[PDB]
Amino acid sequence: SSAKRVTPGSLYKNWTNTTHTAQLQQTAVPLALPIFNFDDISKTLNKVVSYSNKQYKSLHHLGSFKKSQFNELFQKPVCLVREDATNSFLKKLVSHPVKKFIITGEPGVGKTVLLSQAHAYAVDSKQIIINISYPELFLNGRNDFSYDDDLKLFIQPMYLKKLIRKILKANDPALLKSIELSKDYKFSNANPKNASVKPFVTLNKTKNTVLDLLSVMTHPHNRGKLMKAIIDELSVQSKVPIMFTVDNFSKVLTTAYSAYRNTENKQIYSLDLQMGKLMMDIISGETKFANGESSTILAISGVDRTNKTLPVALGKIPVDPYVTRYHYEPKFVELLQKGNVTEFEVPKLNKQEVNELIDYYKQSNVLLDKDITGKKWENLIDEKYFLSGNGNPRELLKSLVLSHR
Amino acid sequence: VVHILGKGFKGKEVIKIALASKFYGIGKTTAEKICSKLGFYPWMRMHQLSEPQIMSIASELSTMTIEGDARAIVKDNIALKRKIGSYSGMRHTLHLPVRGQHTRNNAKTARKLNKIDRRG
Amino acid sequence: SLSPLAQRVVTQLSVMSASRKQPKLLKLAREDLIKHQTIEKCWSIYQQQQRERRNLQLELQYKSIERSMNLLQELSPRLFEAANASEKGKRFPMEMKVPTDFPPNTLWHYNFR
Amino acid sequence: TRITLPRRPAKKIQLGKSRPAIYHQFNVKMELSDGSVVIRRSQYPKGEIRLIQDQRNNPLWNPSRG
RNA sequence: AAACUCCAUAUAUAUAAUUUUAAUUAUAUAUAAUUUUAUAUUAUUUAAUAUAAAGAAAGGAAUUAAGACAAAUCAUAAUGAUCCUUAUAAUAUGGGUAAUAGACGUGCUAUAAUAAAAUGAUAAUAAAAUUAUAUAAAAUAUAUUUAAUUAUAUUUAAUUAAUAAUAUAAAACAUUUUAAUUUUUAAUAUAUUUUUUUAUUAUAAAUAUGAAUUAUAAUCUGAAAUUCGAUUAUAUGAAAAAAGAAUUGCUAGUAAUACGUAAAUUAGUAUGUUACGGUGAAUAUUCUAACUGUUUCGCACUAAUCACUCAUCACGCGUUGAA
RNA sequence: GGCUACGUAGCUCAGUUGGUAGAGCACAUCACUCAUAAUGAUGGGGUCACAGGUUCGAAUCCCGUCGUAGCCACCA
RNA sequence: AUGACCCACCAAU
RNA sequence: AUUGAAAAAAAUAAUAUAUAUUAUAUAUAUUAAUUAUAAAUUGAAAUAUGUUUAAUUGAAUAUAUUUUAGUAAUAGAUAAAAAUAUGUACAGUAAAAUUGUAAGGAAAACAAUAAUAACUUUCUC
RNA sequence: GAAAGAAUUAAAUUAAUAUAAUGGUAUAACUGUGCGAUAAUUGUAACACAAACGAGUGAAACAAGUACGUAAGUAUGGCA
Repeated sequence: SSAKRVTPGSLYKNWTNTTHTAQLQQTAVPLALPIFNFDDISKTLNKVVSYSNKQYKSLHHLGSFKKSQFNELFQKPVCLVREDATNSFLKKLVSHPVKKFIITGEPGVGKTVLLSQAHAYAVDSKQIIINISYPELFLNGRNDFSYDDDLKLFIQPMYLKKLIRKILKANDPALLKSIELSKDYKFSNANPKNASVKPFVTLNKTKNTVLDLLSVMTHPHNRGKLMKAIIDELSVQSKVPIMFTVDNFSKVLTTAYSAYRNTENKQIYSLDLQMGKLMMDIISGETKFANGESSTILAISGVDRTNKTLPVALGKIPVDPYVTRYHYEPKFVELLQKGNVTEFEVPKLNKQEVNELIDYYKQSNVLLDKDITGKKWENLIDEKYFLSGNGNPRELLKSLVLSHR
Repeated sequence: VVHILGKGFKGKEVIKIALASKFYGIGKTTAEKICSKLGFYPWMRMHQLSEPQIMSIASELSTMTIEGDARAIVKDNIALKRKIGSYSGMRHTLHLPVRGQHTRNNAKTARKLNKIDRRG
Repeated sequence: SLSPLAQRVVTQLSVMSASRKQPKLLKLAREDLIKHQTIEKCWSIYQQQQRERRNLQLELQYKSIERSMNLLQELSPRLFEAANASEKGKRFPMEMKVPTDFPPNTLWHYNFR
Repeated sequence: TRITLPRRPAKKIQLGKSRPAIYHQFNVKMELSDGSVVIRRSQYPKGEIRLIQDQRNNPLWNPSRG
């Protein structure tokens, strides 16, 4: 009553939120689905699969899913092992000499499901995955910022902490201790415990594991170096591989000048911002992971303005010198180019895939009887393939639940 | 949030515009880069201000011209022509369209505020 | 029972009041008491001496002034008249400030006006 | 109508036993507009204060010299 | 009246060497529907209501009669009569039409979440209209650091029109925000919601709505913005909490639209006028009331019910009664 | 002439046994009407006729003048 | 043209 | 009495304890307290015992135990504001007026408004 | 020469006093205060003053006890 939404049920949040967080799944009917594994992909080809509990754990920490995704329809987020995606695509990753791909596509065509299909590989494939979702959340101008003249890069403490925690929690602890500081590190200390007593912090080279470095507790103007080293340790070493995973990179493929004004009102580039450097450089090749199993998947998504960067960069339009920076950051292009970056234009759904999904969609009764009884089967099938622009997974859902005309 | 520059503010209140609000000598663009020099991450609320930081905040407003200090400057610019032979001075002193608006009808506004020390 | 304003008033009152804020009485031993007396008496004597010194000095100055003014009257009447004027609205200059505990950054100003 | 704090029975201070109100005071350093520091006893707990607007930067007190 | 008429719609022919390119069009023409055919109930020789079946089938505009209101115009013009010709006639400069106690009508912009603002360069999507008393594209400089947007300034490309310009339509759609709202955050940890969760501490009626308004500087046009125009930047941020009795528009591509667009009158300014399109509804016929045409009955009214008419009182003035 | 009650918002009438800054009607402003008038919804005015005085607080009160029906009525 | 005025509405067989 | 630090006593008063005398005395001993009194889930803090740091100190920190904080006026033998008007004892002087002074004004509160001979004490040339 | 005290004179009873009016009041009755809260007690009252009487007014003292005060003491209600 007097307390906001005193009632336990919370819907006051913008519905997109109501869908994101509400613990509504609950009711979802439990379905005994096959498990997503790449080694067993021949058994589950063109079928709806559930992720492993270990996969889900890492995916949740990495935030592999998104609020817009109708993930609330089911007890847990599910996917189809599409063969032009999962199967065929993952093969490129486990086969391409550059392991540097960009999952593009048409909005909704699930360029994100794929990326999450990819963190799925990494969970079982036992690698170390470092997704950096909604980059914007660091180019937004909302989180903290300060300089670091030991690196000439504005750093974003608070933001780094979130990403650092994501990597440590999602990745398998053992799979982490495996990398031992390949050198020395000496930063601050504010661990409530040994804080007012031990002035600074120390990591011995071979008694200290990367898991430890990623568990330090530093004071704001230090977390930055923590990252330099976090990455650097993992980076240089060659024991396990890497998957610098960036979704929505588009935002950073274009909107350079960030949001944070510096100290002369002048705008701060997205490259003078530490995470920008951590983000682009690796993409470029200015930073190399030893392990040849180094993997890099960057992927543009729909919620984001478009511009000449990607298209030109990837070679889909000759360089037009006379354009405008607001739509062609010449640099971002160069970086990609000098990095040999490749594209997996995510293909839409085939008719039978549609059926498939719609079949699973029937199970949990996540449909509407206007078409369950009163329609044969082929009827509807052909229909959604149609009312879905011939292949936008989301449209199918948009056209099978949300729209009660 | 506290007694910042005396008439302070409240938490949750992003500082950028907050300054444009309470303060009269500063607003909009002025308040924007005012934070920029003090370098506070934008979209930052009052509660987060590290008291010492407010100190800088205060000094900053001292640097430029803020508070009713300028209210007077205009008051004088008004009195100026007013003191000379100035249609305005009449319009301003009588409480009538100083912008030569609708004296005949819509003029209550002028009568309401337009006056010797206008900004009251 | 009481409002927040009433509470704050009570707190304010307490700040001023001697209720449960004051220590025990300063008791002394007889030897200590004597020592204290000797300290105080000596101090008082010293203060008296200082007062007399200052007072004596002032008296001496006054006598010197008197001696001067008589001489001036004897010699040059106009000069005497000029000296002996009503200094009713005489104001000490605002530069002659009350000496602080520690000195400023710039000790002395060599330029003025 | 009249807002008041209603009095309790007063505590009898006996003749001779009345003690002088020695309030708790800290030695406080005031640095004025210029670097001239001055010690003053003060009831508020702050060992050091530095002042912005004083007599030492006001034109009335020295005519010759957000 | 209807019909022909104009826009608009279906088809068909002719034209366009498909570089004026929109052939999904533009017109000139022709036909077309004021729809028709058939059965079944009713009725009485053949109409209505349902059903099917054939077709694309559906609207708007213009035209508002006679008369009356002695309605409006003698300031569009014109003219009778009457009034002045050294002034009620003509010219220049300045002023006025912009004045303001109150009152009215009409708009505009408003009062925030079944709603407002940034942003969207493979430029989502239009019609109508303008441009030899000209529109004025790209850029170029500044406001301002990048760039974009927005507003001015420099130079005039092309087009005098199915060629080029005004002008990338905007709303919708997506993402991001958003006071009150403690619905927030930010410091921790917490974790199979990660753009999120949870435990703890903190976060004391006009707002980040509203732009009336007030200063200063700057820019347009023209000799000239002072009474008196427009624009912007920096400042200012009143009133306004959906508004009493009462009352207005609208029945379908209409209303509604925080949807834009154009023109005419401009040296110059639209919150107005006249046109264009985008999205696009509920509600309904059954009562009273009002206005009209058809009719009943009544009617003492007839410049006609805003008619007409009656007695007292009050005013002034005759005649004739009682006493 | 001391000597009983009355001196109100434009009009009338308030209030009572204090716990006070009412009523309609007229008036101004809307609306309703073809235009009035009713009707309807909105604002206007008390020095609750003057002095001084009291309980915490008198329109009220005490305390009497400038004001309203007045006061003659042991005559042989 | 003569030609300053108009006044009343209440609820059923 | 017990620890710190590094023979005894001797006024005055007070308390403690005693005892002399149809004398409120003395004797020894020591110098308490001196603004307080229930009732506080939470505030604060002290001690004792539980984990890491150099047996072991400090830190954190947990449980008991308590202590604090119930916040409140007079601090003056008060002195012409309001409070009790009988007794006693001690002590002091009012009002008016005028020059003033944030609001403050005729009318708030507040400050200042006679005279020092002599006398004593202390310093002092 | 100075301080400090003790004060002294003047002035005042116009303030004030439980309340009218007068009389008294700073030697203070008036005011502040500590204590107390008793004498706002109990028997005999001489003797006056006033006075027709009945009444009334002051009151030494004797005795019993209470209070405050180092003490002198004062107190049998209030300045009258």
